[PDB]
Amino acid sequence: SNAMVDKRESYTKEDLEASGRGELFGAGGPPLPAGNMLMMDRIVKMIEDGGSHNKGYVEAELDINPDLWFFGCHFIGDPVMPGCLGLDAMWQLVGFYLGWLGGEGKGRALGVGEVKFTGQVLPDAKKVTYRINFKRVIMRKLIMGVADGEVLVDGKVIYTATDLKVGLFKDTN
Amino acid sequence: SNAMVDKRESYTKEDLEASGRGELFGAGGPPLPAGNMLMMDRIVKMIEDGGSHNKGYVEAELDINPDLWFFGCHFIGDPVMPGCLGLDAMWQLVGFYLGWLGGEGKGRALGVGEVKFTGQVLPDAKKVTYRINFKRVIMRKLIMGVADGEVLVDGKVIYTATDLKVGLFKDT
Ligand SMILES: O=C(O)CCCCC(=O)c1ccccc1
Ligand SMILES: O=C(O)CCCCC(=O)c1ccccc1
Repeated sequence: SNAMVDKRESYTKEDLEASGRGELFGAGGPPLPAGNMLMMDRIVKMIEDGGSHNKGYVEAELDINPDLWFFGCHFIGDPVMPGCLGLDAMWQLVGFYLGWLGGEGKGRALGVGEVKFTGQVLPDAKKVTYRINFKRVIMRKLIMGVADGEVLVDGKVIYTATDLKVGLFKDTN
Repeated sequence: SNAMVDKRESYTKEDLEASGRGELFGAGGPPLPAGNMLMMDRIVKMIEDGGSHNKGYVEAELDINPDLWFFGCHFIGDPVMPGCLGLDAMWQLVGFYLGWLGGEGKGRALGVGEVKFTGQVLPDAKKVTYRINFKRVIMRKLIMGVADGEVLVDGKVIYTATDLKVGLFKDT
């Protein structure tokens, strides 16, 4: 497995930017997206035996302000964070967890079982929270994770996802 | 319903930009996302009561070039179109269809059933295709569309989505 992981229980914005550049986990591990595709500012908790199935728990946050890039283009005259990007943040975190445990390769989302959106992130919000509860983690041969996740805005659940799936791949050609 | 719709069977890039500005359907109708959230260059066909369930069909295309913004940040050194954006293109198209039929309000995705990604869009691809087969359209009281979708890259199916759901809301 990948020995180079700077493995800590929480990560700062600068850590997440380092991850985008491949530095946090090193050359063999999955980077987060960078820049406009990075959907978190911090990871507040990662616990290997945690969560609703004792298979892993991850919690992360995105600070909201009215000038985040997606508000101005989605939609003109009706700013709302794209639900697809909150879904992606959850996929991002599943792949990150696999790399955090030493999984080698680049991350690719494989899909999700069901997503329900019941509320929205508006420019007057302050905090988006992502919660990930792992249900299966395969760390041998073909590395893959399955988890349930929720997105909250200022403490209120607005999205649920069941059976988020992400794999790591040493070669994607 | 909304009588202002410039209703045609296909739409150009300029039409989609007009939609982002609220012009194509007018004041009462759902705009598409603009700029970096617009995930299509053209709508090549819309068929009322068409498709696999005879409840509606939409097909759209996105031309691929290495300059598209998402390649450079997802991921550094390993470009791949985010699957979440291809999923969003499908939600975008469901809402657009509801507005095309005269539905009033702003679009919001409500969710999706099972989504499977089995391949990727790389920067040397030429064209992504989105195919939307509606299964139900509700145009009164609480406007909602439910559809299945497929995403192809250069003719190869790479994503499937079951039970995409989108609503229109006059007050959010
Ligand atoms: O990007 C999207 O289109 C999803 C945005 C959030 C969903 C939403 O605004 C909502 C959904 C159900 C009920 C009320 C609001
Ligand atoms: O944005 C993502 O994370 C998903 C990208 C598309 C899925 C993909 O690249 C893939 C899926 C299965 C096997 C190989 C590649």
